[PDB]
Amino acid sequence: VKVTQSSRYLVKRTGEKVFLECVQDMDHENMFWYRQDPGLGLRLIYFSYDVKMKEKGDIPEGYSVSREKKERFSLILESASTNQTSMYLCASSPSGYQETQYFGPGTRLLVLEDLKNVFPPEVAVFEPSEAEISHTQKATLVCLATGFYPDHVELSWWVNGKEVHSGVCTDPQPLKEQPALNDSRYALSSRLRVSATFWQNPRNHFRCQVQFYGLSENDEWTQDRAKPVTQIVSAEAWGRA
Amino acid sequence: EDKVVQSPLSLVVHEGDTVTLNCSYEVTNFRSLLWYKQEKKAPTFLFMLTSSGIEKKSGRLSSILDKKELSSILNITATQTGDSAIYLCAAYNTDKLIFGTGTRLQVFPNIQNPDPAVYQLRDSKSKSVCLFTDFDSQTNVSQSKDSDVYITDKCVLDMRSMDFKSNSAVAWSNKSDFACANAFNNSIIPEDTFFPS
Repeated sequence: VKVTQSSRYLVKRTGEKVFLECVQDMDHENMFWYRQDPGLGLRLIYFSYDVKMKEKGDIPEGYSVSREKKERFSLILESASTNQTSMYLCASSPSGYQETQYFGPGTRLLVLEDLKNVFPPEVAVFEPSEAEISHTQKATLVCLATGFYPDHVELSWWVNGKEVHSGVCTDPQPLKEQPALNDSRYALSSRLRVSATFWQNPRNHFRCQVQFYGLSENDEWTQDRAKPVTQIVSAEAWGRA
Repeated sequence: EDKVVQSPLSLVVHEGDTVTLNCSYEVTNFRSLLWYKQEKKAPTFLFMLTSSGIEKKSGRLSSILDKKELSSILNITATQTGDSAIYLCAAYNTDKLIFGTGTRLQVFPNIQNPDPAVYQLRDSKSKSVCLFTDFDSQTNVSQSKDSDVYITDKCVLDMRSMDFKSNSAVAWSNKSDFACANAFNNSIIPEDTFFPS
């Protein structure tokens, strides 16, 4: 609603030229590119006080920018390095209020030597216990997304064809399925809790959807298994009396 | 333009508590102080303060600057679970934002009538998972001791129309030895936890 960016998640190969785009719908003159890393917080890469203007921030090295239009601030990684794996955040501010920066949603970039470990999730829905229903007059469904890599997913619940947010909790952090491994795959759970009476109506349809961010059309793939492209994986259940 | 210091480092409270967050700054050419809420990754702008002793108030959130003391306070009354976030202070020095390292705030629901239970849930298609739920917010869920058993941290869900919040954690495994009876054994759970047959 304020500032917008490239895809929320991106996976790229070491050495590749990477483009991140920030687009704002606020008519602001100032735009800023930051990265955000654990322990270090926000560090300013580059900023632009107007169209066709730019100035290096604190950590410009390895990055380029262009400000061709007022609404757009492009960040370029000429040759992606693994230490450029980060959360990239763009912000904008109106002239005269340079410091009140409004941030976009960000783009999480992972840079890897190759993409051979990229795997989409399997998704399964687990239905409410009859014991929970009689004890509490509530009903909790659980969605499990398993076996995916990298940890670039968005899970949503859809009830009767419409996304729901009330009664939902999704793990803020994934589990590593093999915590001793550097390239362990991930698992994620979510819960959706509804009233027993709602669950007991079998017309009600419940779908857990996981948007996986993986390879694009242009990425190369020479393995036996299906190319792990960006895709939605889902599982579903109906209420039961 | 050197430093911004936030306090406390982290805070865990129950819903309904008032919390106070502090920021002090040592910067040359100080112009203004900003507060951001970062729930996850992307900071949300809250307040910009330039004049001393002028409160900014956004509902339950409020802030004020004291330039003589080189400090600012962010106050949050009647906290809600949705207030849980890292709160960031930044100073503007006429050139850039100088960020503090943040205060982590966690707000837990105040579970008045806990009903701790471990339920077994079956697949819509054809493994199974265990759901530990309705425990009070002081209960701690331990990670798994076996690498073939997966256990999530606790998670708060809000059934908004019911004014009802509840904690739960999920455990699963495909191991033969695994059962809801023993799923959360590495955790300390209430002695009266309900375990259906």
